[PDB]
Order: sequence, then C-alpha cells, then structure tokens
Amino acid sequence: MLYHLFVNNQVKLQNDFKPESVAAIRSSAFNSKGGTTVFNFLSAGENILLHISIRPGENVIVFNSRLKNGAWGPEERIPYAEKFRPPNPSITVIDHGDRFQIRFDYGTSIYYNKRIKENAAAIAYNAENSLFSSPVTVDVHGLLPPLPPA
Amino acid sequence: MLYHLFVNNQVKLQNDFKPESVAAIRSSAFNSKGGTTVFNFLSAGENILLHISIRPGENVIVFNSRLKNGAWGPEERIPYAEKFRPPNPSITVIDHGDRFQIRFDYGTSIYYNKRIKENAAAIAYNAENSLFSSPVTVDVHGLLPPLPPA
Amino acid sequence: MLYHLFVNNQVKLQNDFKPESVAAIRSSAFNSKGGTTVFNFLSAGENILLHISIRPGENVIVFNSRLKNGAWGPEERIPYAEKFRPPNPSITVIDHGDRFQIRFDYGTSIYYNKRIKENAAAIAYNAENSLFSSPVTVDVHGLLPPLPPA
Amino acid sequence: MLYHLFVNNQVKLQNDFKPESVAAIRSSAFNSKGGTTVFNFLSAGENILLHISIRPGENVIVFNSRLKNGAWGPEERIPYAEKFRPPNPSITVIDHGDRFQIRFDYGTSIYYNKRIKENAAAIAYNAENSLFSSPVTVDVHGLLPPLPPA
Ligand SMILES: CC(=O)N[C@@H]1[C@@H](O[C@@H]2O[C@H](CO)[C@H](O)[C@H](O)[C@H]2O)[C@@H](O)[C@H](CO)O[C@H]1O
Ligand SMILES: CC(=O)N[C@@H]1[C@@H](O[C@@H]2O[C@H](CO)[C@H](O)[C@H](O)[C@H]2O)[C@@H](O)[C@H](CO)O[C@H]1O
Ligand SMILES: CC(=O)N[C@@H]1[C@@H](O[C@@H]2O[C@H](CO)[C@H](O)[C@H](O)[C@H]2O)[C@@H](O)[C@H](CO)O[C@H]1O
Ligand SMILES: CC(=O)N[C@@H]1[C@@H](O[C@@H]2O[C@H](CO)[C@H](O)[C@H](O)[C@H]2O)[C@@H](O)[C@H](CO)O[C@H]1O
Repeated sequence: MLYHLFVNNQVKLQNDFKPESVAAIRSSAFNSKGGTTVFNFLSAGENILLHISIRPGENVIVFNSRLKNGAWGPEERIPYAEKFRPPNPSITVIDHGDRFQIRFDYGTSIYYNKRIKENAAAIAYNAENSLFSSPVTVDVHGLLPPLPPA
Repeated sequence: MLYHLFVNNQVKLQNDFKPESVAAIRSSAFNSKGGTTVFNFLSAGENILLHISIRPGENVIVFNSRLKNGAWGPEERIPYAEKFRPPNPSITVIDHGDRFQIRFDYGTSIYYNKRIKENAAAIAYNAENSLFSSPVTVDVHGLLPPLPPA
Repeated sequence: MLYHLFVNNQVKLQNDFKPESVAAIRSSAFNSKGGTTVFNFLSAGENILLHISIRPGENVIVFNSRLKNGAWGPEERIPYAEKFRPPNPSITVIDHGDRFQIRFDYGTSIYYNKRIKENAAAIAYNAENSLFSSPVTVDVHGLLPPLPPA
Repeated sequence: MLYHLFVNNQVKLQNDFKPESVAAIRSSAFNSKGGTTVFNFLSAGENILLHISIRPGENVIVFNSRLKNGAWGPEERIPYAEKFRPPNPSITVIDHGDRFQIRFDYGTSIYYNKRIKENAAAIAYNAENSLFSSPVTVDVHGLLPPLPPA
C-alpha cells in the first residue's frame, strides 16, 4: 500500500502496522538546512508507539515512546552523521513482534524494543523545517515481499 | 531517482529520460470519477515527446506527440476500461530507443514509435479533476532494476 | 516461475513465453576463458524462435532463428566484449509482441524482430564449455513485475 | 551475490554472513516424497551456527547448533505444515545480530537466537533425497535491498 505522507499531517493505515509489517519511507529531496524532523507510529488511541526525532543541528537521532498525553520515557539515541543518503534518503521500519527494526541508508539497523502494546493505525510526520520532502513516499507491506537480486 | 510530481505541475529530471530509462508512476488513491488525466514527457525545448491522455469519459487512452510549435500527430488509441488497479493504480513508461512502451496495471503494454528524436528533460502531470493523487510517486531509472522473484 | 536450466539441457515452461513475458537469466559465475554459449527459445513444434549464440572467441553475439528442420536465417550480431558483468552475468529476454528485447549487463540492449509466429514452450542452453554456470537461474514472469526503488 | 548450492555440498561465501546479511534461498521444484532436507550455515571453523532440518515425515522443522567436533544441543522445533509454497518454495534467513530471522513462504517469521558467536563463511545443503531442487538458488545480501512497491 502506497501513501503520500505530508509534513505536519498524517496518513491512516488501511491496515494495522503489526508483526511482519514493513514500512518503507522515502524522500525525494533532503534539505541540508533543515532541522528536527519527526515520524510517529500511532496507535488507534493516538499513543506514540514509535517516535523518531531526527535532529541534524545536534548530530543525534532520538527514539522514544509515550502515551498521547503522557511524558517521554528514556531516550534511545544514536549519531545522526552518515545515516542518510542524499538526494533520496529513506527510513525503513519493520515490526518484529517484540521490537522494531529501523534502517536508514547507511550503518547497521537500530533495534527498538516495543514499550507500548498496540499496533500502529497511522503514521505522522512533523517538521517546521523538514529535512525531507513533503510529502514523502510511503509503502507499507503486510509481510516482507520477495526480494530482488540487488 | 525519486520525484514527487504534483498535478498541473512538473519535475525536472536529474538526467535525461533516454534509451533504457524507466519511469514508474504510482498513485496513492485512484478516484473512480475523475476526468481527463494527462502525463507529458517533455524535451528540453518543451517538445511533447510522449503525451498520455487518459480519458475515462471517452473510455479511451490516447497517445501522441507534438513539437511545442507544431501540431499533434495521429492518435494511438486503446480502451480505458480495466486498465488501472485501485486504490494504487500505476503507469510504467520505458524508452526502447525507437519507441516508448507504456504499461498500466492490467492488459497488454502499449508501444508508441517516437516521432521526435530527443530525450525527455521533464515530466508533466495535468488534470482539472484527476483520476490519481497529487502528487504521484515517480521513480526514474537509468535502466531496468534488479527484478524480484515475484 | 523459477527454473534451473542446466548446460546442454532445456526446461519446459509451465506457461508459454509470449508477449509481456520476462525471462531473467542469471549465472553464479563468469568463466571468462569459456567458449561459445547458446540459449534457445523453442516453440511446441520445436522451432527455434530465438537463438542467442555468445562467442567469446569470435568476439560477437549472434541472434538468429530457424525451423525444426531448417537451415539458419541471416544473422544479426553485436560485439561481445564486456557485455557481461562478473561474478554474476545476466541475460534478460522480454517479449514485446513483434520483437524480443535482449538485455545483457552492459551497453544499450538489443532488439530482435520476430521471424516465427509462435510462443516458446521451452528454453534451451548449450555449450561445450559454458561462459556461465550450470545451471543458470531463470525467473520467468507473465509480465514485468513491480520495480523496486532501485 | 548469487550462488547455486548443490545438495550434499556447500558454497563458500565471498563475504562473511554477518549482522544485516540476508540469504534468499529458492528451489525450482518441490519433491513431495523427499526425505529430511538440511541447510547449514557454517563458521570458518566449520561449526554449525545455524542448522535447519526439514522433516516432512515427522511434520517438523528442527533448528539447532553444534560445534564441528560436537553433539547436538536442545532442539527448537516448529510444525512442518503451512510453510512452503510449491513449486518454488523458499527460505529467507536474516542476521539480526543477536538472532536469525527465518521466513518460509507461509506464516509468521521464526526467530532462532544465536548460540555460537561466529559469522558464517559457508552454507551447506544436505539430504539423501531432497525435498528441494539441486542446486537451489541462493541470493546473499550484505544488507536488505530496495523493496518493490509490491
Ligand atoms: C534539549 C531540549 O531542548 N529538549 C529535550 C527534550 O526533547 C524532546 O524529546 C522528545 C522525545 O524524547 C521529542 O523528540 C520532543 O520533540 C523533544 O523536544 C527531551 O529530551 C527532554 C524532556 O522531554 O528535555 C530535553 O532533554
Ligand atoms: C474534441 C476536442 O476538443 N479536441 C479533439 C482532439 O483532442 C486533443 O487531442 C490531443 C492529442 O491528440 C490532446 O490530448 C489535446 O489535449 C486534446 O484537446 C483530438 O482528440 C481529436 C482528433 O482529431 O480532434 C478533436 O476533436
Ligand atoms: C564460425 C563457424 O564455425 N560457423 C559460422 C556460422 O555459425 C553458425 O551460426 C548459426 C546461427 O547463425 C548457429 O549459431 C550455429 O551453431 C553456428 O555454427 C555462422 O555464424 C557464420 C555465418 O556468418 O558462418 C560460419 O563462419
Ligand atoms: C537419528 C536420526 O537418524 N534421525 C533423527 C535425528 O537426526 C539428527 O538430528 C540432529 C539434531 O538437530 C541434526 O538434525 C542431525 O543432522 C540429524 O541427523 C534427531 O533429529 C532425532 C532426535 O533429536 O532422532 C531422529 O529422529
């Protein structure tokens, strides 16, 4: 399923993002002078199951969760440098049941253990000066599709 | 290369659309009651090398070409019905040197013998009431990519 | 559909190779010091609809056709040097209805007009000492499948 | 990287199968009467990091590990039913660092937690009379490849 996720807006998944689900987010730009950019996987109740805060002007990428209302739990950060590849950077999220696997364009996958027991019913994209394009292309799979040779 | 082509707008290709190039256009919604929807592969001088006029109201899809300052050539026509797959219909275009191959979701491909000897420097998307989404995802390749087993 | 076409053998297709069909042949090796290597697409009556004779020594790649009991027709050739990429060289045959497109690893593809009005029922492979592996992997599609972003 | 893995034989990997690596194993046939079929991921020391024994008879698929000069540890087994899709059944193995993800054609992924802290340098295939074709097509990736929209 293909969705066009607009900045500071969101898309409702026609199907729950759950174990086996694969979400491939791709950007057609990558704005160097851009700042903090966020992607959130939302439960039906709109709790932030997976929060991805890309902070260029701070060389860090923060991963967290929190009830829509609640405060933020412990952060799980990793360096920002050498993660994305211009001009078409991307972010791939996979639901492995007990944790999320997140991959950028370079480096090893980041594994984020689930903290909130709910499937994602939507994906939000927030940014005041996004590092990416608006919208960003988003393909969501129910399962891992047959892979090409390269 | 990923581009986001908005309705009644266009996109400048990083490299020219030439022999071997593949363009994969994908929509995110498919509006069953949308009107005439067009896609134009434009040369540097704005010549319409390939014109794809999807006309649901006339149940036909028209292919043609014309120099910016010239007139349309004869029309290439094929039935519209049962060509697109909702909710994410697609259109693939491939430059085979002497002619373009156009594939939708179902049916046989369409071949349209080039009439202007030029490469494409951009692709336009036009519609007052479009069948597809704005924008449409467009992946441009320099050659056929590794094919998946499925 | 995946097949393992062994050298000096052939594989019977579960469905006819016809317009829109895609045969992606891949080798696990490139025995550069090899010799003449051939791939043939045969119809039910056993006519050779498409003959591809790769000759490293002569430094050319011959394309031809011939009926079951007939002599070869005129040849259509191209230089062989560097048309294949090690360690996994590939050949991709696509039926465009009136002609086949033959894709190697390098250089613009080659088109061959159909001489025999039949669909192929088997793909053959012959060689005294192949330039490729035995077998070669062959994925046959009824139509071009969705293309990955790259 | 493509390899043709023959039954009762193995293929020496170009690069180490390590975290991020993906191995797509595909067969051209499905021998319904076939007996126990095994695939082993081996360390340079020839220790069996991942052992996968498919037993149609006992309706089970066994996963284990052992040292070259060793006996089998406790078995992790799952039902054989609803895993393979003939005539081209597959098996995808992915190294997630602490564990291997294992996918067949049907059902949810299987996770086998690593027992031997070594990267695999080879992949073996053995059986008396295989359930799968000989050889099987194996595409090994250093990291997940770009995904087709569908
Ligand atoms: C340093 C700063 O100015 N603010 C930090 C906060 O950052 C927020 O982090 C959450 C996720 O943890 C989210 O990304 C939000 O958009 C950020 O502003 C946070 O780390 C804490 C309090 O939440 O304070 C500062 O560390
Ligand atoms: C009916 C009408 O107003 N115009 C018809 C022509 O339509 C144009 O067709 C070109 C491509 O050939 C292009 O799509 C343009 O936007 C259309 O207005 C044409 O279809 C026919 C053929 O002679 O003539 C006009 O009736
Ligand atoms: C060089 C040689 O020994 N024979 C040449 C011919 O080769 C045959 O070509 C047919 C297809 O055209 C087929 O490949 C057969 O197996 C080949 O032996 C032919 O290529 C040329 C004609 O230019 O004549 C011979 O030199
Ligand atoms: C003993 C025998 O001939 N077959 C079965 C055993 O097979 C071995 O099991 C190990 C354990 O993983 C490994 O698969 C080895 O390659 C096999 O030969 C064994 O699976 C079971 C008891 O665990 O007994 C026999 O059914």
